[PDB]
Amino acid sequence: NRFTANIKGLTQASRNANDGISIAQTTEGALNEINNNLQRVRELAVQSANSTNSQSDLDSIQAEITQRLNEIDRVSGQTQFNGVKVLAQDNTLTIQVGAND
Amino acid sequence: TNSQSDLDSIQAEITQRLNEIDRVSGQTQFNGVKVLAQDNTLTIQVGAND
Amino acid sequence: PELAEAAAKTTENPLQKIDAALAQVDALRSDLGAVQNRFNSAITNLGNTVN
Amino acid sequence: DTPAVVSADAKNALIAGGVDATDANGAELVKMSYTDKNGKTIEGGYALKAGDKYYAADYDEATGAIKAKTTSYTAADGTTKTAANQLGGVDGKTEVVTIDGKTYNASKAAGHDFKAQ
Repeated sequence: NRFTANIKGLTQASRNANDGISIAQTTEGALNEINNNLQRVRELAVQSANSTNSQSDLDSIQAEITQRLNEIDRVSGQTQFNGVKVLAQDNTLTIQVGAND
Repeated sequence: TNSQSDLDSIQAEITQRLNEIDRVSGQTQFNGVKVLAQDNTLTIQVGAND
Repeated sequence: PELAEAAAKTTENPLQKIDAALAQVDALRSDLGAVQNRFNSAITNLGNTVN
Repeated sequence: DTPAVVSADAKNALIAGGVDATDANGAELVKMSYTDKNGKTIEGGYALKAGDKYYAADYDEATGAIKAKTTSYTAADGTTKTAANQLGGVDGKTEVVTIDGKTYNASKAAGHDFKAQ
């Protein structure tokens, strides 16, 4: 009987762990998108620095930068695996990876 | 230097160009939706969430 | 009830007026074109979330 | 040759929306024109100069109607408490909606529920 319980727990534990990997991948996609948006912002800042760019240029570059930052606020504010907002708030997700408590 | 008979033709061109940017924004549509005629927000449901 | 009203008098500055129109138009175009980047990144997000 | 008379609309909307009533009564309509460092001056919309703040008020050519723009955001668990428009920011051509002494953007705080978050 003890072995059957362990086997059931291990398999099920194994079945839940795959889910943890899936959640990590989902977070990574969002994170990758955020990083892509950030790379553009840095390049725009470098372009913006020159004495030469006019203030009518800096208005458009700021419009792009605020749209990119609204987008990395949105894609982290509302993204979810099974109704769980991964990036909106900070907390610990505990994985039961074993039959043991 | 430009005469007033010149300015009549330049004004005729300018009013025709402005009638044209009034027309091409007044009647243009994607699926029966006048995009530039009026100001409003188009909301995109980009997610299963509300 | 709206038609362009014949000009009362010759425009004092023919440039200032058209630079303002180009700024409104150029600005609008720039604003519009960032939303395509937002939608593209949302599509590449939803692809990996569906997978 | 006569300065446009601010309507009850401008004084009242401005008063409820921002600053104080005494200052609001004082403000009169002026046309804004921003100047860069270089030298070319950019013309902006109308405003209501209440005190020394600038209010994003709109003047109609016909009659004398001075319309005051509000953002209408629920604040501090009170429904529909609207604010005026502040021509501040870094550029100074933008409008700042002061809420609880803090200054948010008008579009960023357009229909936002401070009560929630």
